[PDB]
Amino acid sequence: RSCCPCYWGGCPWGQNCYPEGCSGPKV
Repeated sequence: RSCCPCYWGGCPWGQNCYPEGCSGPKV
């Protein structure tokens, strides 16, 4: 799934779907 991990919400295999939640919803 895209959306990079929280700490790294700006990674290559994803976007910033975890800017304020390491386990919230997708974004």
